[PDB]
Amino acid sequence: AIKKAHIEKDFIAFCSSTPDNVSWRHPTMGSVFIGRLIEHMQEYACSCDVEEIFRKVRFSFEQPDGRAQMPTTERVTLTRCFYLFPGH
Amino acid sequence: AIKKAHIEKDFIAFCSSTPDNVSWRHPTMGSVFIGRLIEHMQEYACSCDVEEIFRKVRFSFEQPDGRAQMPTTERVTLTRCFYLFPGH
Amino acid sequence: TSSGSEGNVKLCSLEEAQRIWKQKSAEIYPIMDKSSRTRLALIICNEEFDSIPRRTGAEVDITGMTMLLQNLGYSVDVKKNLTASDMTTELEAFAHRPEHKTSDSTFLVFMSHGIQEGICGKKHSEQVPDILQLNAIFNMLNTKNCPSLKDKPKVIIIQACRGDSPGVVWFKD
Amino acid sequence: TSSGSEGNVKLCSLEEAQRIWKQKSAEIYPIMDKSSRTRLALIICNEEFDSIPRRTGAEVDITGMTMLLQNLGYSVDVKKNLTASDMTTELEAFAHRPEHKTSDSTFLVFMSHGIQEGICGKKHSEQVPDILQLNAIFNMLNTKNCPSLKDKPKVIIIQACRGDSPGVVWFKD
Repeated sequence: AIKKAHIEKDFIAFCSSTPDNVSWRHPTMGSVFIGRLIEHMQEYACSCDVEEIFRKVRFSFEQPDGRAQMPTTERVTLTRCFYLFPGH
Repeated sequence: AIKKAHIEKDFIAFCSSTPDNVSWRHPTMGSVFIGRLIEHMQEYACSCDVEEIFRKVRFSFEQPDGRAQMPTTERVTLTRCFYLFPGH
Repeated sequence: TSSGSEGNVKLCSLEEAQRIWKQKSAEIYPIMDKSSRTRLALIICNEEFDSIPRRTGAEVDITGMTMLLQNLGYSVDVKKNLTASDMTTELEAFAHRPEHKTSDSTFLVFMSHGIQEGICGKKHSEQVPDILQLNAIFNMLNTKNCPSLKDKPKVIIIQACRGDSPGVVWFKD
Repeated sequence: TSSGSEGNVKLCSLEEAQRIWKQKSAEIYPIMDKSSRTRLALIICNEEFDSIPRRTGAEVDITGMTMLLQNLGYSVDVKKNLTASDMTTELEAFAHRPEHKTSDSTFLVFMSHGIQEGICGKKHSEQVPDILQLNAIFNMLNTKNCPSLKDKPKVIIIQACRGDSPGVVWFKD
C-alpha cells in the first residue's frame, strides 16, 4: 500500500554569513567559516549534535573584528538530534 | 569610543510549514501549529531551550495525516541557548 | 496550581535552574531580574480580510498565544487586521519601545493567510498583492533598526501557508 | 593518535555514546552499522572563474573538508569549477546514487563566490548571471527527488558571500 511522507524533512543548512553580508577567505589559510567549522567538528562531534556544534561555531564569531561575519543556520527540518558518533 | 557589532544576531524564526507548502487551521480549535507550540512551551519551557522545544514541535508533526505540515526553523543566529526559566 | 501568573506553564525549580547553569558554562542567554525587567511581546493577527476568506478560529490562536507569552513574563501588545504597510508601521513602533532597553528578550507572533512571497495583509488579492516579507521583519528588528535588542534573543513565530502545495509525496512500504 | 581513519576528530567512547542515548530517549537519528553502511558526501568548490577573481586558498578548504568528512565516515566526491547548470546536473546525479539506500545521512558542501541571489558558477558575470539558488539544492535532495534519503539527515554547508555589506553597525560604549 501507499503512504504519505513529508516532501521536505530532516534538512539543515549552515551558511557562512547573514543575508546581504560578506564572508571572508584568507589567501593561504582558507575560508574562516570553513576552518572554524572543521575545528569545532573535530572537537565537539563526539559530545554534541550538529545543531549544537553549529551554535558553538556561531558563538566563536560573536566578537566582530575588521573582518566580521555571522554564520547562519537555515531551513531546519531536523526532527531529531543528529549525533555523528565518531569512531562508530 | 565606538565599537563594531553584528548587524544581525540572536534571531530565531519558527514557521508553521516548509516553503511552498500549506499550514492548517481548525475553525474552532485554531491553528494546529499554534496549538502544538503552546502545548510544547507549557511542558518544556522549564527544562529545554527554545531551539530544543521547536525541534520537539517538529517531531510531533513527523507522521503525516490528511492535513500534513512540517514547521521549519529559519534564519537562526542564536549564539547561546535561550532558556525561558519559567517562574524566574 | 494554574492560579498563578505562569498559568499552565510548568515551572523551572531552583534545582532545575542550577542544573541548567551547570550542564552548560557560558552558553546561555542572561535573564534580567524579575522585579525590574520589562519584557515585551507583539502579536499581529489578521482574521477579517477584504478579498480572501475569514480565518475562523484565529481568536483561539490569539487567546492561547497572548496567555502563554504573559505566562512567560511578557507584556503582550495585540494588533488585528492590518495591511502590510500597517504591519511595517507597527513593527517600527515596537522596535522604538523604551521597554526593550530594560528587557532581556522579545517574541514576535504573526498569524495570517500566506503565500509563497510572505504574509498577507487585510487588503490582499491576487490582482493587487498586500504582502509583508519575512526579510522585512528581521531587518526592522536587527541591531541597526533596533539597537535596544542588541545581544538579546528575538523569537519570530509565523502561522501562515507558504504556498498552495499539500507538502506530501507518496511512497510504498 | 591521529593515525587512524578518524584522524584529528576526537572519538566518542562507549560510555559517552551510552550517556548520549540515555540523556535523550527516542530523539536521536539512528546510525547504521559501520561494517555495512555506505555514507556519501559531496563537495562542490569553484576556484577558477571566467570573469571574477580567483578564490586563492580554496584548496585549503577542499583539503580540510574532504579529510574531515572522511574522518566522519563519508566517502567524498569532489567536483571543481562548475557552472550553475553543471552543479544542478551533479546534484541530480548525487541524489540518484545507490549508496544512499544503505546510508544513514549525507553532507553537501558548496564553496564559491556568492551574491544576494545565491551561489556563483564558473561563468558568472554581472551582465550574464550564473547562479545556483539554495532553494534548488533543497528541492533536488528532498523526499520527492531523493527518496533514498527519506528520514535521514541532510546537512548543507555553504561558504559564500550573501551580498556586498560588511555585516556590521557601530555603537558607543
